[PDB]
Amino acid sequence: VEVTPENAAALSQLSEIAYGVKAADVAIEGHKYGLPTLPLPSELHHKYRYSEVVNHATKLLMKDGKLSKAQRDMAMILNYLRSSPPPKLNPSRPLIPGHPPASHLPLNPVEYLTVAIDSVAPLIKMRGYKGLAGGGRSLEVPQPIPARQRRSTAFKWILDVVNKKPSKGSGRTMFAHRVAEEIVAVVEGRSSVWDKRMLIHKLGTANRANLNSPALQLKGKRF
Amino acid sequence: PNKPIRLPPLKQLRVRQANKAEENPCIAVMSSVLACWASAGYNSAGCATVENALRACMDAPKPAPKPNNTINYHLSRFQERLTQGKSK
Amino acid sequence: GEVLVNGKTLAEYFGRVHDRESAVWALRATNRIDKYNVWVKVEGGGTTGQAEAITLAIAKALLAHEPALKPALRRAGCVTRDPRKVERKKHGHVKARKMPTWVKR
Amino acid sequence: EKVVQGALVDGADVVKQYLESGAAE
RNA sequence: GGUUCGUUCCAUGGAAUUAACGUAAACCCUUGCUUUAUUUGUAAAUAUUAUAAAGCAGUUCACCUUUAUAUAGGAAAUGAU
Ligand SMILES: [K+]
Ligand SMILES: [K+]
Ligand SMILES: [Mg+2]
Ligand SMILES: [Mg+2]
Ligand SMILES: [Mg+2]
Ligand SMILES: [Mg+2]
Repeated sequence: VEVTPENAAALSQLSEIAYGVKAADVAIEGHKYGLPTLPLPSELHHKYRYSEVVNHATKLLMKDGKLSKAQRDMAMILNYLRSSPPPKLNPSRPLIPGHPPASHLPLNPVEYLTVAIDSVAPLIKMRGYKGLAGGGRSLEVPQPIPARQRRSTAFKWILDVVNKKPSKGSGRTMFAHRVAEEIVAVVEGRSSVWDKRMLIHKLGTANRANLNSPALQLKGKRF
Repeated sequence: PNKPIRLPPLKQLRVRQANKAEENPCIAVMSSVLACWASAGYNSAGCATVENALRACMDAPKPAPKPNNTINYHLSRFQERLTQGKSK
Repeated sequence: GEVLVNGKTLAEYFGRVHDRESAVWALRATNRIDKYNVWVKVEGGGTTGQAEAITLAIAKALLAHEPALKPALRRAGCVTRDPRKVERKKHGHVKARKMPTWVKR
Repeated sequence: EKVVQGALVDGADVVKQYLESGAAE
């Protein structure tokens, strides 16, 4: 079954219009090689070409408007995660539900990063009301936070643990590999950020009753 | 039992909050999440569902506000006719 | 699909792959990199400034050949002209908006 | 020629099948 | 009493009708487009960068919602532009 032009597109199911062999009529249809199907995938917008988490985490590495450097660092992080052995999940630190098995993370470094950030990200934030808990003390009350605020707090914890670690080697991969190693320690449950996540969750459970405190509902109603 | 009194002359007859200031529909969901952590623990698996519901809150858009209630306009029309007068 | 920028190739000119993809994003979004040859001539600005300038240039030139692609270039973000510009320096300010240290006492 | 011979490489499907074929332990 | 970025606009008051200033408008730079001009700027050119005179342009249209039926508002990378 030797293929030839007169039967290539017919037997291969490829569109001759897409290849320009038999273009359309521009004077009638307006196009020459077919119209892209709408709506377009989000990744085709030049301002949203990168993943939401990757693009968000990259600009957190940026300093002094050096986005090109932070973009190469994120490329080194995803390259390190792609060459590291599959992680060993810890039952004590259950990752976000619905995540893929550990065997799939290495070849999918973007999900490796996403699963890590979305797993240690807290679910609540502690806001304080000035002078409503007693003798000048504040009334701390938990509140939920959107995704961008959850990922931002998580990845900033990771960078805080990274900057405090000592130097290991030389070259252009120092900071990149040092961050990637912390991303792996998070998925394996042996990282230090898990303590900061549980520490803020305790404050939420220890103050879940302040949502209806008498002070928060008697500001100026005791004339 | 007596009947409602006839209000005395007021400067203005109106309700403070015309539209019901409904509460954030997810502050109740968070309380459920905080309730599981107190009974089942933080890193437990039972609370794995409520957490997904909490994450579903902020990913959804905020419902738009309702049009203003015209109650105060009609209260101001019938003030003098419904009360003992209007204070100056 | 040959692209030249000021005589130099696309890789010999932009030393940042992010800028290369943005310069020919219109052709990429519509999947027509291999259908046209572009000969760009840019001037002024910087690396990213010129890259985004070529994005709009090729998009307009592309619509001259296939006018039925504007709905697609819309959702790709290659038809809009970004008017953002550096704000001038203002007297009494260290920069466009940065103010000097204010001493209360 | 490749589509007929089934030689057209697609990195997306290559990784998917490898992960679903239990070959990644 | 509503509404608006706004003493903005609408309605209304057993007292109001108007003026000035601020506000607003307009102006300068900037954005898209039209016409004019082509050296000392422009690779070429059937004129497209730049240069600079004048003019036009938006919350305009579409969609959705809309009180007292009087004055409107919302949606924001997947309506147009
Ligand atoms: K500057
Ligand atoms: K001009
Ligand atoms: Mg270097
Ligand atoms: Mg009046
Ligand atoms: Mg003014
Ligand atoms: Mg000359």
